[PDB]
Amino acid sequence: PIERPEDFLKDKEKAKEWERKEAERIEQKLERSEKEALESYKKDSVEISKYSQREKEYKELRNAISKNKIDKPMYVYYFESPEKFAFNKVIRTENQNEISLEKFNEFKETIQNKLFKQDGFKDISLYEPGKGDEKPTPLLMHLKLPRNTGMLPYTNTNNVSTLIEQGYSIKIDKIVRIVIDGKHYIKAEASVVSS
Amino acid sequence: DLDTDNDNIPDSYERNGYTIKDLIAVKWEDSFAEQGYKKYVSNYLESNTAGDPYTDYEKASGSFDKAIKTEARDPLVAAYPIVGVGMEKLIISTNEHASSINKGESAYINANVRYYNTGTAPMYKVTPTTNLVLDGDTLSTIKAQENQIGNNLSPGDTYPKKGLSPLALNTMDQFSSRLIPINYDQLKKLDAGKQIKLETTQVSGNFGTKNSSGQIVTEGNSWSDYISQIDSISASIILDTENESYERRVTAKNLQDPEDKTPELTIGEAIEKAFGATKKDGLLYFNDIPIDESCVELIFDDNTANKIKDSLKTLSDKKIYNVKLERGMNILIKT
Amino acid sequence: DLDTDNDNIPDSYERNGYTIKDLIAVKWEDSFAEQGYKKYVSNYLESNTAGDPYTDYEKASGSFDKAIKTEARDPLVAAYPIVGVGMEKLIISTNEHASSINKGESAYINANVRYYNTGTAPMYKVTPTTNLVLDGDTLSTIKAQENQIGNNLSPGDTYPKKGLSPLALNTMDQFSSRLIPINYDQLKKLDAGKQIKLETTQVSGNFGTKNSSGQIVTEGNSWSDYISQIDSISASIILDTENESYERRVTAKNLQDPEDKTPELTIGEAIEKAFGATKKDGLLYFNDIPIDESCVELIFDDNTANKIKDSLKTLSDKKIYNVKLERGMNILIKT
Amino acid sequence: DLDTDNDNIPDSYERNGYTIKDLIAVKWEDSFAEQGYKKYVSNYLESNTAGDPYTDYEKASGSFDKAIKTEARDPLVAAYPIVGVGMEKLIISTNEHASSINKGESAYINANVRYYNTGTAPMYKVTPTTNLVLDGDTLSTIKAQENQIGNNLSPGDTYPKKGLSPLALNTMDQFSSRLIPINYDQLKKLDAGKQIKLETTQVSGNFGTKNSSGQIVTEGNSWSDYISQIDSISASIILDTENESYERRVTAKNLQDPEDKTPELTIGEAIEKAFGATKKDGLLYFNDIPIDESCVELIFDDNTANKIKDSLKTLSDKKIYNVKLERGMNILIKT
Amino acid sequence: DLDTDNDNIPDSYERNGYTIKDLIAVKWEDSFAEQGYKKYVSNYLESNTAGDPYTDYEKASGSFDKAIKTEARDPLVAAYPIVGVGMEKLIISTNEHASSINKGESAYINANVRYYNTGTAPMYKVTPTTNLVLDGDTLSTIKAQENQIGNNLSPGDTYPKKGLSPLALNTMDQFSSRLIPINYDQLKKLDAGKQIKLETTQVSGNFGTKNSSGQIVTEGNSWSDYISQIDSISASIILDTENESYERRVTAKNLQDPEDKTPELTIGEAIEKAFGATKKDGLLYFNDIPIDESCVELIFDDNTANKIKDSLKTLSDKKIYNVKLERGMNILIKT
Amino acid sequence: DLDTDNDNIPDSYERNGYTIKDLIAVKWEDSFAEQGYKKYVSNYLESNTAGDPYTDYEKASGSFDKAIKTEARDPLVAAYPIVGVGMEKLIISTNEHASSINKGESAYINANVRYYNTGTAPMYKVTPTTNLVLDGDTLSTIKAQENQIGNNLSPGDTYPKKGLSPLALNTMDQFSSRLIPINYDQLKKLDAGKQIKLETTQVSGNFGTKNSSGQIVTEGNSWSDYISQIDSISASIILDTENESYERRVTAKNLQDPEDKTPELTIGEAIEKAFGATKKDGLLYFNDIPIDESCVELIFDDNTANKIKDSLKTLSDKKIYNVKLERGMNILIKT
Ligand SMILES: [Ca+2]
Ligand SMILES: [Ca+2]
Ligand SMILES: [Ca+2]
Ligand SMILES: [Ca+2]
Ligand SMILES: [Ca+2]
Ligand SMILES: [Ca+2]
Ligand SMILES: [Ca+2]
Ligand SMILES: [Ca+2]
Ligand SMILES: [Ca+2]
Ligand SMILES: [Ca+2]
Repeated sequence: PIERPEDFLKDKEKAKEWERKEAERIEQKLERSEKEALESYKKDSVEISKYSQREKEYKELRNAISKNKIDKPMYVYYFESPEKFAFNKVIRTENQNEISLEKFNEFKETIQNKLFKQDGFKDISLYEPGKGDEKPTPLLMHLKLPRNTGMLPYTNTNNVSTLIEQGYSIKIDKIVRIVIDGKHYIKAEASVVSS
Repeated sequence: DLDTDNDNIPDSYERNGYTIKDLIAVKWEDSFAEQGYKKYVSNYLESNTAGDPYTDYEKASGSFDKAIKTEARDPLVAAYPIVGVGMEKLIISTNEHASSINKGESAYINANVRYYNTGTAPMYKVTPTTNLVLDGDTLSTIKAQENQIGNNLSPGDTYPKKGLSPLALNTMDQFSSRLIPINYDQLKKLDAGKQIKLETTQVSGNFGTKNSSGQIVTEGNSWSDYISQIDSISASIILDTENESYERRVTAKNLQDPEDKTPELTIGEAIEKAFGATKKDGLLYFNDIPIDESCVELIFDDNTANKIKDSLKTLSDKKIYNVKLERGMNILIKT
Repeated sequence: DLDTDNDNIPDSYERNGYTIKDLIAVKWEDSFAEQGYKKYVSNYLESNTAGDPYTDYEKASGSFDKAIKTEARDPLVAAYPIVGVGMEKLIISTNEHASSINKGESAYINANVRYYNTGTAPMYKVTPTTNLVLDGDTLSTIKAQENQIGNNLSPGDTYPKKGLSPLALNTMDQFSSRLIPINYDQLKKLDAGKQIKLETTQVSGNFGTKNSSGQIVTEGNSWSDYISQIDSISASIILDTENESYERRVTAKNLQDPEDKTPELTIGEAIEKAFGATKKDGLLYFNDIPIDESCVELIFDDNTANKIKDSLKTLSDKKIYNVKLERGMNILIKT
Repeated sequence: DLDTDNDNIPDSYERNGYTIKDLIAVKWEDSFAEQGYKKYVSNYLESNTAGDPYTDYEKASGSFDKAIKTEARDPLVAAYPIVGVGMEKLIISTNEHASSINKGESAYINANVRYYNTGTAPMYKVTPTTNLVLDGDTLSTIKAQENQIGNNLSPGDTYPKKGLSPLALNTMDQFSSRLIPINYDQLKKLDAGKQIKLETTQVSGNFGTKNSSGQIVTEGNSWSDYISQIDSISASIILDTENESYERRVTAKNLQDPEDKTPELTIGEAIEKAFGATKKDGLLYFNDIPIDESCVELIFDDNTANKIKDSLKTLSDKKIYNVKLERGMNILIKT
Repeated sequence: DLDTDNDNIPDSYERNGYTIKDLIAVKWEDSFAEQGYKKYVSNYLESNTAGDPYTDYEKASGSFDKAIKTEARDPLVAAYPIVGVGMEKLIISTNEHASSINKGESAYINANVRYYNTGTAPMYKVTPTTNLVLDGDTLSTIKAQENQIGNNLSPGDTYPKKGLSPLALNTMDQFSSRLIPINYDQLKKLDAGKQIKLETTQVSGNFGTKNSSGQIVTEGNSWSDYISQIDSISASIILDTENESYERRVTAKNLQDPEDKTPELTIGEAIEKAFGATKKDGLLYFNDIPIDESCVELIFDDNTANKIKDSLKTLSDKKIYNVKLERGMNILIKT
Repeated sequence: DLDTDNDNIPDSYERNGYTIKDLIAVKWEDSFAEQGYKKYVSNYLESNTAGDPYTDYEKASGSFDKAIKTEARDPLVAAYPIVGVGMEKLIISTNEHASSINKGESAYINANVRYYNTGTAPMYKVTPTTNLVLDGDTLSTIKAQENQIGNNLSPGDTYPKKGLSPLALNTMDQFSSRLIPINYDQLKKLDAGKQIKLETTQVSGNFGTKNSSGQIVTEGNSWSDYISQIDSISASIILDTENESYERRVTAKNLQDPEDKTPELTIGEAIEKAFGATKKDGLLYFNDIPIDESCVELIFDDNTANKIKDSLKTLSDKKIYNVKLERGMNILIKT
């Protein structure tokens, strides 16, 4: 982390370059155990994540990624399905471009003055993922992560992803109504209150 | 409720007509006709209906480089910069040594040129390849170098804008350091009274994509990647008004392909969509001038003429503007 | 509470007026006028209302290149550098061989130039493409090379600053090793008493974007990527003071486009916002000299003149300054 | 249900025949012939059956560069630009100093050339290597430089399109700053009446692929990576019509390889699939002229003739259009 | 506790003054004056205050290249290398042919020059663009090539250091392979007794950014990206001692902009912060020579003179060291 | 069931023999030889047993650049393109000055050359470095420039294919601008009847991988990174037929390393695997002509002859096709 802001606002090139640099600078600092460990998550990403949401892989990864703590606070963006947000209803489907100011306020009332828990192995990005990146869900996140949290980049196959473990509590603040690539998403800024 | 090409336009809307409100897609109703909204019908199978670099949603919403004209926002009209080069004056410089003459490099030519744009798109780094011909003898083919490069060729504008002098082409080397040679025979032909013509074989340019939030990059984005695609799936329409010319290309449906789902357009519908003309009393008017068939002159080539006659013999309306527009037709309209 | 285009300004704030305090957006009130705050209105559908690379939030909060004049902090005014090149002297270097002359390489011209910025922006790598003309004949169109590239053109400043000699312009090659030629015909035409004129066909450059914490990036961010868009969605207002010239481009609405949600402005309001004038006693003052319609001379071209005649014959107040400004009118203010 | 080569087409579908509806693969039925669908058989063990860079799914669905002809949609026909160079005139410039002659650089040649594409694919940066031969001696080989590079070469089209004069070629240096020399010996041989021929050795180019949201990209994707593979696993079929020539390359099965699972084709079926001909009344017609063996002339080389004679003497039907097509056969059809 | 501009120093500390203890910031007290620590106050709305690339945290902590003078650690002073070129001698070479002379290239020049740094920073790759003038006509404008590029120009030092001979400037091309020509008229003007002068229009340099570990990067970072910003938010103060000069820039507040939260400074405070002077007996001393108003001579231009004139009629103390420091004044102090 | 170097091939399969079926390796049995399969044995410690860039699994399955010959599918045979240059004619250009001669640049040569590939691989950008020698004195060593670079040298073919004229090589600078000089002494030696020979020192080129998603990349993948590896762990075997020459490199085993686990091959098995010969009645047949030791001439150098003598004296069969093949042997086969 030689030089990097809290948030790379809509900067894909700088995020990718810095994530390459940190992936290299971590790969030539780590040991062989996580070298043979992270491939398991790399090729069964859903399995180990939905298991950590037989313990050798989880323990090795937790130990190897609770050791790369970040100093500056950061802002991260990931797409999160609003099915774990106590929103048991549906908001949209994948291609229905319309969101309504009748379920927008319902989402506002559902997530308000409530600290939702969020813990588990997962994947995030370093920038605003619009116009070209995958858009699996109509809820973008704007988590704010404090100092001393786990972080590691890793190059899957010439493409770079990033893993974080979390003992988190999201603590939402507001909800924007972004329209990007002709679609109505909710951008949700949140501030971590660590337990 | 379904999207196959994932262009952020649902399949039913793309087939039955849709409009863009608040950068989002909705069904077209008759109430939006009087508000200034237009009806967009596009292909529901691929991401780009006209083949131009902007997708169906970007074209329909106008979320692209804003210098693109309004009539290119229809998905069936291709955002396409048609760039020409007009020659204004030619200078002949004989390098006779006085104190002698060389019979291979006896003359150097300064060609005054000016770039013209006529399509619905700006070419952000204009690089024409121009060959100078003299009695059928192509003297030299010169690509525009760094000195003669042109940025910001807005539609309907000239790179040396009105009130500015033409640009000077005098160098054939890639770095503008070597002057254009002319030998003794073609110098004698030029002095006899023959005139050098200038032709444009290709134009290489760039298009700006609205990357991130308002950022525009015109590096690595070349129009030559889509020149062939647009010239393949389209038909060319040219209007020659007394003061300006307008060249566009309209997407056409293929009967031989069952999986080609581009919407059917007549020639009249194609003209209206490609030109933004207004329907007054049923007729078509383009900027307060008549454009309907009975008031203009139509010129076609052999292929378009044969197709038009055969399809009119098949049809019953016996009107050129009421026949289906096929792929690869040249139509020139003069007023 | 609802933002469509992601500029961190909500739609209600953008439509009804807003101001920037401690790098956040709040509603505008009349009580904020005495402190020195200004009322801002922008487009709630477009990330960049004016077309310049800086978004509405960056322009309103002033989180940009601080050398940009404060009149461009308004989102409706385009941060857009207007760079001209003034010609101060011309030097003839005839290469006579004395111990012989060549009528194709008879002279070398060294032109003394000096850059002039008049827009509301610094243009970080000024590279003018200038053509030399005589008798209406274009001598050479040459782009400035690395010797002649003048970085840092501040607003209202010349690249050879006050007290410094003009820049020298004598090489046509990309690497400055070939001098500009003149053949004997136009050498004798210059000797006959004619004068070389210089024109600036275009000027290429860069703008400094903000990256990391306080970092300014100028590489790969060219102005020509946005010049065409700005010149499309704007109108030009030129004040001609006795000692300086001020050129601005102000975004104006389109009536034929219902989705164009840029705020409506009058020509007088546009002049006030572009030049940073002060509304005193109902009159407009810009730096202790009157600027109102009855005190200055307004000059337009043909389309703008007829536009204002139509709008005046349709209007009731019968005054120029309170009429709607629309996209593509040229205004010249002379005091 | 199972896919081995990971090309989004099931192995059973690829082996039994399939067609693409709604950009997805379904089993073929006889009722789909009346809708215009064409039967597709591919290889389930290799991703790209023909060897061209587009996969079997992209080729069958038509989701590639849309300028590719419809005949190349069948996965057994390789999208392959056959590009040649044609001389139209030769201009000789004698380099005599008149007040003297040099015996090493006595003459310069202006070669007027025109490109010709005939295969079912467009090449996006046509850089050919032309060797100028005279009396059995190769005067020079010249790769096209930036001035002679021709982009957007659609099939059946010339880079200087019909109506434009041919392109000039006069420099051998990579930057066009050195004319082609000819010494006194070949100058005298040319003056004696011997004519310069031109041949094409290699032709480099690019092809368009799909990149993320940036759509068509053409830089870094050269044909020279794939033309070796295609020319290896194919048989070349040439049609000679008095208007145009058609060169195709149809993939062939290797009998001695038990992993080569490419579909088995006869010569008649291969010609029909290569040219998109229609089989009516038993015979094959290509654009309403007959193509059957009783109406055309077939020309082979020695290896193809011996292969065809042996296979005919082994076969019982004794028809050239009914015999198995092997690898590396050259067939020319004259009408 | 709360930080807005995000420079690792809270806004309360930024407004009330701060100092650095063990690479962290604490609230400033008067007790730290005796230990040598100074008082730092900066702008809580800008990541970097003075306009220089380094953030306020790095400037206060000294965590950058240590060749910067220790008074520039104050955030309100600008890390800003002001350099010039001192021409020491001229060598002229008239290239006559003895067995002839060319009137266009009759002479060449060898300009012996030496770089002079006076700012509070080095440029790690000095590249001056200097023009050579003779009786008002500019001979040539030359940017330094790779031969004349000087690294490590430390403050108060020359690039050819003391005891070394001046550098030679003789080439105009980007690669040093073309000498500077002089025609016959300027040759005669030189030989008549007139002297060629030299001026520095611009200097291109690099600033070294320091990473978390020991790593200084000076590639891709330019001063020209920030010198406009510094000249905008800065005011120039010049000190002229007999043996050395000291040029500095101190950020000034704008009273018309409510959001310009840069700290308020007087002229005397600005001078003492920009030169690291100490308060002895109430007066100010800079290296054992009095600098106060009654002992030195202060020179300004017309605009600065008028500014201090009106501010002095408003002020009651009538002291030029107690007058408000506004944007863009030029001060020359001669002792 | 255990893989040591994770090359998709189990250790037991690699040691005891395997064949490929449906792109997965299975144990080899005697019943598979009737269907056209072959027996593959490789080294279970090195991912590339022959040193060529393709993995053992890729070589066995044939999932590489498909123009590689079928006999290089055996992992022990090295995919290695042997490229030579054959000189067909010499063009002599004497640059006498007629109206003089310079004895330092008195002659210019234009060598007509043609490339020959003999190995089992196509070499995708052929760049030969050839020296022109004259009675032992090397006149000049030229690496082929952009004009002379020939892509697509397929195995058993020439870069100017059968039917085209030889390529011309006439310049030695990188950007092809200056011809090859010959001085007075060498010109007179040429006129006296001596001839110029052409030898090839190195040939640089590329190869095709498939590491990208369904694409072939031949930029930065040079053969020069592997020819030394193959020449180290390989033994060269050359067959000389009347119409063609076939040169192969078969990897051998070292008896001084206990970890070099490559299969042991005799010279008979090596020849059969390297040329794809068929065992008919015990003898070896390649293209229907016998190559058995009784009916062929075998040529060895001195070291190979000494090795063959010392190894035959300790053998009971006294047959050259039975002795173990060693590392770095040269065997020439002439029928
Ligand atoms: Ca759709
Ligand atoms: Ca669509
Ligand atoms: Ca907005
Ligand atoms: Ca906005
Ligand atoms: Ca398959
Ligand atoms: Ca397949
Ligand atoms: Ca702060
Ligand atoms: Ca600060
Ligand atoms: Ca293995
Ligand atoms: Ca192995």
